[PDB]
Amino acid sequence: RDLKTYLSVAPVASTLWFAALAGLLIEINRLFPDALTFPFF
Amino acid sequence: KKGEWLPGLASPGYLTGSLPGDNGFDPLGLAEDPENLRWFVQAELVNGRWAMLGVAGMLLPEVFTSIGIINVPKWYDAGKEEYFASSSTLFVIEFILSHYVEIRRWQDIKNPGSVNQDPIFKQYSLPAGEVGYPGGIFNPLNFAPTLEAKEKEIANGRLAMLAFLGFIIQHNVTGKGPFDNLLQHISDPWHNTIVQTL
Amino acid sequence: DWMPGQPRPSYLDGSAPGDFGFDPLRLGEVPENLERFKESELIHCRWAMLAVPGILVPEALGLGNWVKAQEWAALPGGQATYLGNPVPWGTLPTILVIEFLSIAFVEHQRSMEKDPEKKKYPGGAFDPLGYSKDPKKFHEYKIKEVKNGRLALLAFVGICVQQSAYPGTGPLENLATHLADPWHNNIGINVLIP
Amino acid sequence: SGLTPCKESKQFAKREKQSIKKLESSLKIYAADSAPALAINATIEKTKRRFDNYAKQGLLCGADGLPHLIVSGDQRHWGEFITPGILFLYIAGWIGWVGRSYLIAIRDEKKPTQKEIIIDVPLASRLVFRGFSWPIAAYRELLNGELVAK
Amino acid sequence: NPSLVISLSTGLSLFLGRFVFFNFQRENVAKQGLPEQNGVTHFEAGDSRAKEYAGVSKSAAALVDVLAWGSIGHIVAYYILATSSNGYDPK
Ligand SMILES: CC1=C[C@H](O)CC(C)(C)C1/C=C/C(C)=C/C=C/C(C)=C/C=C/C=C(C)/C=C/C=C(C)/C=C/C1=C(C)C[C@H](O)CC1(C)C
Repeated sequence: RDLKTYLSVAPVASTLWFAALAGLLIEINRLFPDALTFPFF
Repeated sequence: KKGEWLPGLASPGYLTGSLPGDNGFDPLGLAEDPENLRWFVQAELVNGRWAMLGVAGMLLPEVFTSIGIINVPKWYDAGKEEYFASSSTLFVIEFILSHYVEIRRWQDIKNPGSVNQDPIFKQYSLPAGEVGYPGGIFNPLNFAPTLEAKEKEIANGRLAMLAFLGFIIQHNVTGKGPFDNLLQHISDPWHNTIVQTL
Repeated sequence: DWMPGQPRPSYLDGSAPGDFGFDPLRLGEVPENLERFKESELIHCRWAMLAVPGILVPEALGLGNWVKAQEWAALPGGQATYLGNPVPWGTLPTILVIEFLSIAFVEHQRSMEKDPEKKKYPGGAFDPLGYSKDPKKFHEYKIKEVKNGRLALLAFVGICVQQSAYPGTGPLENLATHLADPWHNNIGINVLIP
Repeated sequence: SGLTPCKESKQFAKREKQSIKKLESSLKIYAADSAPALAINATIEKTKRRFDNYAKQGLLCGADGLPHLIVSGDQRHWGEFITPGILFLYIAGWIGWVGRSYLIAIRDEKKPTQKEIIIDVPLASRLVFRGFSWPIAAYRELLNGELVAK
Repeated sequence: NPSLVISLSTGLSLFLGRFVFFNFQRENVAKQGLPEQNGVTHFEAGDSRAKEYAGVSKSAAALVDVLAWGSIGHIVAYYILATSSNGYDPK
């Protein structure tokens, strides 16, 4: 609705952004937990 | 008409198309500024040129070795031992010369007038006019350095770099050789791919 | 331009002697300072011209090392020697006093000069042969001096650096060490690892 | 490096041992085939994996029995500090560079504040991947890096 | 070593002062001038230089000069006297 799109991209843009970031971080950890170092070099 | 790296899209404006190998490919606007563009053009040249020899140097001996015409170690192995003089000596030598010949083309890049002083005596010079496209002894055969001819050099360089990028990454994970990697793929492609390896 | 294609700084018109327009830091922007510099370069050079031979010749004989000579001073009594003979004036306190007193006087004498420290080219008793009689000829010599002086300063350095790392100093010696197997013996080995 | 590698540290082994016994103790009440049991056995397996990796990656340990990090620059421990860090500075630089690309795109416009509280997502998505090559900020620095007015 | 060392050092120092470094030291004093707070310092201050005590019949030197050089002389000398008996030993 243009306008609805407009409600979005407000500080709802922050939460959608951080929720995506949180998810990504969580999955990484679930995949690679307890990492104290970068061991691939 | 120019070439579009992406058909639907339009080329950026700073890309006049007066440049060899121009397909309107600057999605990140690295070359929006003209100065940056000149520098980058020169950079692409050299990164492209070294890659040509390197890919060639790396690949061909591997192929010849398999043929059995000669025996040499795989590129990722030329390094350990077996040379008259150590590794250190070669380096310092490589460095002194590379340092001179470059700290050398650099001058021609800032200001294009470093063609004289050849040799120490000034009798011999380089006559011409394009940066990164020196003449004289550099071009013993005098092939026309035709624009479009330059187009070919770049394409090869660009191609070489994907190859080079390919060789190195391929090396890890694979632990073998590019020609070897190829044979494995060739022997049975559907069962040999990045998928089976990773 | 003596950096091949680099514009020369404003002050250096290449008229000075030894002027190759090199001053990436522009420590010479100030005329008063530069003049001081021209004087110093020569001083530093003059010594250096003297020092390399000083260091190099004895080693060809019994010097062993410029370093080695300094060795006695550390222990009491010295006495040190010039050519197998102790003294005269063997101990450190005597030499130190003689040096400090003899030197200070000569240099301070310098610090009583105008006309650009006699243009750092005093030419009094110093130019007996009077090479400086001819201006055209005099100029050529200055260039020789500076180029030679520079060559000397640079060499001294290498001696120190070479002397470093290779505390088994052998400025003349190292060269041998290089000569033997120049390929596996070079600074390169020194720039890296065991 | 007055420490001893974790692989050969008794205290480091005592901690892995004590931790597993604590989780196993809880294992008793739930019996076997059970949800909590599988959850606890999964923590135990996650525990063993953890300690195993630390030893495996040559991390020293302290008398405490816990790994300690070397940030001196020593080559054996770049994984401990330097490698991850460069990774950071890349990302931090990325975020900052993209953020500064947006303000400059926004600055010469209408009501500039309007796009600071209501994001121009088409514009942002256009500029996000420019951070990939943000260390070619260096080449902007050779010219238009920072303002001359101040 | 005897007390004679004191004399040579002090003697040499004095010598140095009177004939070598003497012209230069004064040149510097002239340039440095005396201290001034907003200008001069005698203006209040009760206290100002002693011109007479400063003045001497010798062609160049003054009593105060004697004091300083002699002091350096004595100090340098005592410096050598002490380093002797320490018998300090290093590698
Ligand atoms: C364009 C752009 C822009 C937009 O806007 C954005 C974007 C997209 C980002 C972009 C990007 C692009 C890219 C990707 C590029 C890349 C390149 C490369 C890769 C190169 C390489 C390159 C590469 C190279 C040089 C290489 C070289 C190599 C060599 C010589 C080698 C040699 C050798 C040999 C012989 C042998 C031995 O045994 C080894 C060695 C010794 C080693």
